[PDB]
Amino acid sequence: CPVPLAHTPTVTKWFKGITLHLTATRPTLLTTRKLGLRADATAEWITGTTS
Amino acid sequence: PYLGFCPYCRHSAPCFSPIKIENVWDESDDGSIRIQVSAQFGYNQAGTADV
Amino acid sequence: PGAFGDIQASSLDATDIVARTDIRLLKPSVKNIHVPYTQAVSGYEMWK
Amino acid sequence: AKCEPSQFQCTNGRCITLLWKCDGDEDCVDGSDEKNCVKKTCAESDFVCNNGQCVPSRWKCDGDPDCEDGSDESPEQC
Amino acid sequence: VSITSGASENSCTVEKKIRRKFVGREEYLFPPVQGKLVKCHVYDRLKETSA
Ligand SMILES: [Ca+2]
Ligand SMILES: [Ca+2]
Repeated sequence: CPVPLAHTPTVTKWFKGITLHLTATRPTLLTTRKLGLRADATAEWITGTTS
Repeated sequence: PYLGFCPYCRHSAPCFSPIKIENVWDESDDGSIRIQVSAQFGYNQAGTADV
Repeated sequence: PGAFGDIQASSLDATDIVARTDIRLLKPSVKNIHVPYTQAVSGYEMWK
Repeated sequence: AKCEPSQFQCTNGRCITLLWKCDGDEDCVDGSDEKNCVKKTCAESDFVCNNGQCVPSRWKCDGDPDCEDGSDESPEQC
Repeated sequence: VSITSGASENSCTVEKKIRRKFVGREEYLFPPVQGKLVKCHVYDRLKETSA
């Protein structure tokens, strides 16, 4: 099944952290996880544009 | 006129089509919408104006 | 990109319009000729 | 090799849509798109030479031979 | 499901939640003309196949 690719998110960088810039016309699943001992894993159904 | 490649066809899959919708504007407060389609309306086969 | 004024111009009938929509194009991967234009939805809409 | 479409790779060295093997179009550099599947040789736009060979229907009785039996130029058949 | 023959014109309905669904991680109204291909499942329209 063909599925869309949400616009490639722009990223901003800062001391020990980043800010993703997200732009999706429709509900798009975002997820992230750390590769450390803890997962700190999170997910969010981002909508529209946000950071 | 011409023929294009609209995302969804009569059948639920991509196809080439004479009535490929290009763009759609809905800025009018009336809720009406302008539709730009590959097919031409109001022109004769030879291109005579005929609504 | 995506902020107000993502596109700007001297006036509506000017040819010196600039922008920073962050438009990017992927490879035309599908069999049919198509251009995968993708971008931040207009900052004008976000501001609206 | 492992690839995202989960579908056959031909001598082109790329994974390709296996449904294109009977889409009516040869996509791989090899004539694989007609090797392993049932096909309508003639669409409603096409003329069946009486042997079952298929050519664009406009090729029938147009002036020159097309299929291996010449049905595309058969006077009686025109 | 219904018969519309005027005379034989009965019908039937059943309560069944049938919301739109979308394989992948992005909500999409229609399969996008372009994008990534992902493994999905569909009902094979070939009448001979056996479920
Ligand atoms: Ca093919
Ligand atoms: Ca001929």
